[PDB]
Amino acid sequence: PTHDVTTDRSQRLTLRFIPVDREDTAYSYKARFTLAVGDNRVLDMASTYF
Amino acid sequence: DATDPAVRAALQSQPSGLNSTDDWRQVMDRIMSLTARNPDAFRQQPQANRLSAILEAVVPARANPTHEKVLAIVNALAENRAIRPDEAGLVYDALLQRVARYNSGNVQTNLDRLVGDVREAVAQRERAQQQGNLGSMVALNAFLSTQPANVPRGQEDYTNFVSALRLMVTETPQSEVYQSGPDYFFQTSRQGLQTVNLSQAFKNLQGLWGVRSLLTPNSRLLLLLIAPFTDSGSVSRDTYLGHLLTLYREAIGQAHVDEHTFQEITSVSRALGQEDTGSLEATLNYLL
Amino acid sequence: SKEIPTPYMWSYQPQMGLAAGAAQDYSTRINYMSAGPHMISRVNGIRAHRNRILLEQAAITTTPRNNLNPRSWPAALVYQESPAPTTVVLPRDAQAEVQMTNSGAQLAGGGRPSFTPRQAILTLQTSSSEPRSGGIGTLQFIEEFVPSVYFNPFSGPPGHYPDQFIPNFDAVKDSADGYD
Amino acid sequence: LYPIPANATNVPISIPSRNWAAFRGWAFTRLKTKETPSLGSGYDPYYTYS
Amino acid sequence: FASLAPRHGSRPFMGNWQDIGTSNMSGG
Repeated sequence: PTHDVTTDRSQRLTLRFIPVDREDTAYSYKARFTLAVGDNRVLDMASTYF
Repeated sequence: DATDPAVRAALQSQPSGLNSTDDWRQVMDRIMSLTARNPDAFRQQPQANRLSAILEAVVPARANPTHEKVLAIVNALAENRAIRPDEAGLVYDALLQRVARYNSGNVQTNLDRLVGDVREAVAQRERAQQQGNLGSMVALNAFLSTQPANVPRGQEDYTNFVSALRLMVTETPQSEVYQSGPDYFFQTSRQGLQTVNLSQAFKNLQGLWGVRSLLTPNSRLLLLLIAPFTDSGSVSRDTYLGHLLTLYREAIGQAHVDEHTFQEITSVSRALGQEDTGSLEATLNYLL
Repeated sequence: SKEIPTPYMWSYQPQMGLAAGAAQDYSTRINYMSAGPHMISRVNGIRAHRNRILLEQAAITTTPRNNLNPRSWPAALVYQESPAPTTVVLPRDAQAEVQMTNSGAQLAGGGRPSFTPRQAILTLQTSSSEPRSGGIGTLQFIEEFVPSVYFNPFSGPPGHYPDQFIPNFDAVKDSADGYD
Repeated sequence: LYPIPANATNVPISIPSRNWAAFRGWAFTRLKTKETPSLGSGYDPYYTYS
Repeated sequence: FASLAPRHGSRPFMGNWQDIGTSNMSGG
């Protein structure tokens, strides 16, 4: 199918997310992210990883 | 004429002035000065403008209708939603290339038959939109083949209900029925709310036609939409479905006069001087 | 969920004067995941009694229109200021003061003159030259745009859905807007 | 709890869109991230304060 | 939704209707 399936606008495939705030214990660390999904985008969380 | 694919093709290909080929009679009335308004407007032109119009009149120039015949076809494909408006230049060069490879006396006659065929097909679709019946009658009668034609009790209420059911889809051109999987539905307008479920409503009303807290709210939504198309004698008075169809006709008529009462009370509450926040809440609590 | 849905409450935009887009009333929901059939049935009768009020409030108050949330409201359907005409009592007689001054009298300060019984009164139109159209205010967003109870949601063919619930959707483009 | 960075002055918050039915008002006080544990955690390893 | 489906020939290659949800658990 031509239209109504894949966009013709400037849209990325993979995004890179810098940690917003990282904190460390002696046995663990914590990484807070902003998982920003823009307009008209769906994100299956199976495609997300660290 | 604004939705005519050959009038629109004349506004995109033909000149906006009076040439001596498309408008030979209208320019010979001006060359020979037999025009009603300003007859002597042709004598007051220079020889470069005056002799070049006489030469194009006594021996006119031939022209190609092919770019005008194809553009009437493209502007009807773009109007009956057959192509996208972005594809209107893509399929125009695609059709001009085909009638250039295969150009003949047959094809130019066949394009002349097809620009009269798409004038009809644009008008036939726009008549079918304002009638709004052909897509709905074939899919409501397809629904009623599934439903049984003989209920045990209250057949007199059942055969007038399904006849009033044909009256909504006929006397509302925007309303439609369709199928989505097992069940059929009924939207009261294109891209609007109040979608009833016909296969769930008629498996709920079956067993309630002669009964004289138990209704699914889409069946009551169906009994609200069918109410202005149902007479007092179409269903019974004592029957619980017939008792509600009269009750929903009074609810529509009360909501039609509480609409006009709302426009009166809020009009005379602004001029008299009140809070505009509380004028709009005390009115509804008086009307609801 | 289909029989007794949650109403789509409209988001206003005070700048354009149109509705932004409707999302369901998720923030006024009532939690009966710890109730039984003696009380789940009583709350579902309140979810449905509310939806009967919103269909009754929309039949009273909402203007009947084809496109839900239009982009340019007509001037006949927008509440417009129609004040009383301004009555101006003009202070001075113009040609009776150019004859006192030409005669040598110096006028200073200020019927209102002792030398003129004439009094001119001017009545002017207070309202605008053209009636305003295009965007409704806050009070007409309250009257219209009663929260949409959308029974059996998204059951139709595509294109017959409420796309004007979506805050990205242009009606005259039939497409969702992007970042450019 | 909205996080304020160190030496930060302007704190913007933004509720996305919401029915504000039966809303009563606001009440606010700045806290400290050192003194406040996590919101709904059963234990806080990053909480060295008593 | 036939404009989203690939066209095997001139018919839309649709899936089945009842293949929408999952049902697998640890032995059930």
